Order: sequence, then structure tokens, then C-alpha cells
Amino acid sequence: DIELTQSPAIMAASPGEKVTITCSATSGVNYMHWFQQKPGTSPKLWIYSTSNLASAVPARFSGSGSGTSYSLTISRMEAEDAATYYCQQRSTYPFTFGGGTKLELKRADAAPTVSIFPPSSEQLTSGGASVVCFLNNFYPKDINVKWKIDGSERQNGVLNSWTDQDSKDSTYSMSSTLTLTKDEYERHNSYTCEATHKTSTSPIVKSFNRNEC
Amino acid sequence: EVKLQESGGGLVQPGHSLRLSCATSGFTFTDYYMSWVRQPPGKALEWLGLIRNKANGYTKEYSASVKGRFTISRDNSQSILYLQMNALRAEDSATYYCVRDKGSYGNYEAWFAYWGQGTTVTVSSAKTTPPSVYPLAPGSQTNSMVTLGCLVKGYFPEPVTVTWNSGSLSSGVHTFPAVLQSDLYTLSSSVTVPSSPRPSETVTCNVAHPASSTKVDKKIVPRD
Ligand SMILES: Cc1ncc(COP(=O)(O)O)c(CN[C@@H](CCCCN)C(=O)O)c1O
Repeated sequence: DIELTQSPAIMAASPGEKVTITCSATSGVNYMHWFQQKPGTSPKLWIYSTSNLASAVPARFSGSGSGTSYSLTISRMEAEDAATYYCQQRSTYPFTFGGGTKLELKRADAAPTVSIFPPSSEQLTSGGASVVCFLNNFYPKDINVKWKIDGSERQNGVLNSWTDQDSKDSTYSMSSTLTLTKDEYERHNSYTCEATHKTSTSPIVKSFNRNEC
Repeated sequence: EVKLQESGGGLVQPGHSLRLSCATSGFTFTDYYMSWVRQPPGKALEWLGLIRNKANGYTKEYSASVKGRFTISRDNSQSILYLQMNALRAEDSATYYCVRDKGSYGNYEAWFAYWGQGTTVTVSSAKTTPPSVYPLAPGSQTNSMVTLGCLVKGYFPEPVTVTWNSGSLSSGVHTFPAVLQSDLYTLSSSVTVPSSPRPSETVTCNVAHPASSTKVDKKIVPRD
């Protein structure tokens, strides 16, 4: 029952930078295999039999080790190598995978393109109201969202979602939703989506005013 | 062309059973071992077991986390791989994958090279709920690119599927991971389009939730 532990758990690297992931086993295995998994798709074979590259893998990649210590190495980090890597041992039954390492890619700063939306007339009819706010394509990751209704900040009723580094432009995106009762919604009047990113010491905001029309 | 296609996934109550399948094609099924691997949302891959080829008497091997509960099997006449799951627990909730395991040679570079797209198994006592799909359109134009979206809430379980204008509109799209709350999911999808087209040229999001045989279309109309 060979348990494999991967480190680092998470990390970031600049282009051209050399990356190294390790995988230690509680017991000794004869080969360590590796897999590359980008979000939303099935894992791929990236390195087999410790040091053999899989179909189409770039030379900048390489693996090594033995006994209980193994590692995957990227000579010069490319933007496409961003993903989660999984080691695997098929040396003893049962086969096992490691905890995985989420390798992120770095890039130029990107201010979040923000957008806010009031509930739709459709939802209202249900007696529920949701204000949606998108903070799209920003880098870095770190982002803080705050909802202010008529000046007063609101916490209860907010739920957020964060996407994984975009595979097309390496940025990040976030969606924030403030769900209230149509009843509570119709009291207040101003709704603001306030976001603080390092791309501005000036808080980024977009808002709307509930207008009868 | 090597083809792996899993199915059968869906909602199942705790303590019950679910049988998954994996239709294969593009290679001689009998000559290969096959493995089942799962990955619960946001966590690691997990090997559950495998079944050997017909040279090896189609024997089976199992992970300790499911031995005694899960049975693997195959249809060598139709080339289908099967996973019999009985007495399902919360931990059994994940995306399941079939993999072409070893063969009677030394083509190691290909072992575990082929996986299926996966099928989501959700074990919960919660009741299947169709989603509600709402329009996400702007209120007030001084921009070149305009972003719209759709809000899909109160559905169960995963996964829903979203596309814009039947899919012809594939760029500038963002579908956010769903957020679970009170046994009900919610996710939104944003699409960005040049101020020119919309609202001139209609924009629609296509939402499909097979789990509750729900399929809706919401054209996003400006607020007037
Ligand atoms: C995909 C796969 N399936 C099955 C087996 C074992 O077959 P068996 O149950 O019939 O005995 C192995 C061996 N894995 C070993 C050796 C593979 C290396 C080949 N060069 C390892 O992964 O350390 C394997 O890699």
C-alpha cells in the first residue's frame, strides 16, 4: 500500500525558469510514472518508466529517481506546461497516484475587467433576487471582492467562484453573486461591486441603481 | 482510432448501486488490460482496479478502498468495460475514467496513455433539481467590448453544460465552477462580444442539465 507524497503542493514559475517536482514513496518502487492534467480534461501520460517521455512531450522535460525518491524536471518553463502533475507507482498492487502538484504560470499584470448585473425580471417573479459581478481575465490571482449596498457592506448572501489559470491567456477570472430576497432587494437602492487588485491602489468598482422602468 | 467512452454516471442514493460502462473501439479489446480510475472534485486521481486480458484469464485486481463493494467486468463481444458499484458512500462521488492498461508486448509508452473523457458519479440523498436559467445583461455602452451572461441556479447534481449561440460563439467565454449550497448548485457563464454585434445580432446561452432532462435557452435582451 505504497503511499506517494508530492511536493511542492503548489507553485509558480516564470518563463524560461527551471522547475522541479519531487515524489517520495513510503516504500521502494522500481519505476515512477508521471501524468499532466490541465483543468477540465483527462490526465495525460507525460513520463513513463521514470525517465521516458510520452508521445509528443517536449525535450525540456525529464524525470529521474529510484527507491523512494523521484522527480520531474522542466529545463525551461513554457506557458503551456501550466497544469497539475501526478506521479504514479504501478510497482505494487494496488497502483497509486500522488497528491499532485499544481504548477502555475506567471505573466504580465492584468487588471480585472469588471461587470455587474441586476437580477432579471424573470428571477424576481420567484421572490428571489441575485446581483452578479464578473471580474474577468486578471493576473495576479489575489483578488478581494466586497459588496456595498447603499454604502453599507453586505456579507450574508455572497458566494464566489474562481476559475483556474486560463489556458488561452494565463489569466484568472472570478464571479461573485449576492443573493437576497426580492423583499430585501426592493428596500435598498444602490448596489456596488468593489474589487481590490494589485493592478490599482484605486479600488475598481462598477455599480447600478435599481430603477423602476 | 483508439476510443474510450465511459457512461452510466449520475445521481445515486447512499447504500445503493450504480453500474458504469466504457465503450471501446479502435483497437483489439481482448488483447488489453483495462483500469478504472477516479478523481473526486478538486482532489487527486485514485486507481480502483483493473481486469487483465484473455491471455491472463481475464483476472481482476482491486484497490482496498473498494474491494468487496466494486466489481469490474467486461463484454468481450461488444468491447465494453464495466464497473459494478454497490453500497455507495459520499467518498464514492467523483469522475470515473477507463484506461487501456498493458498488452501482450512491450509497448510500455502506450500503457495508461489512453483515458476516457470521464463520467460524474454523485452519491447523495439530495433530490435531483432542475436549474433556473436567468439573463445577465447590462443596464447602462461607452465600451467597445460588451460582456453578457447567464445565471444557472438551484440545480442538482452536476454537471450542467453551457454554450453560446449553439456554440458558434466560442471565444471570450468563461464558465465558472459551480458552488454548492444547501444541496443546490449555482454557476454563471460570461461571454464577451464586441459592442457592434449585440444587441444588433442576438446572443443566446444554451443550458443543458441532463441529470434532470432540462434543456433551456435564454436570449439575453438589453434593459429597456
Ligand atoms: C500498466 C501496467 N499494468 C499491469 C502491470 C503488472 O501486470 P501483472 O499484474 O500482470 O503482473 C504493470 C507493471 N508495472 C511495473 C513495471 C512496468 C515497467 C515496464 N518497463 C511498474 O510500473 O513498476 C503495469 O505497468
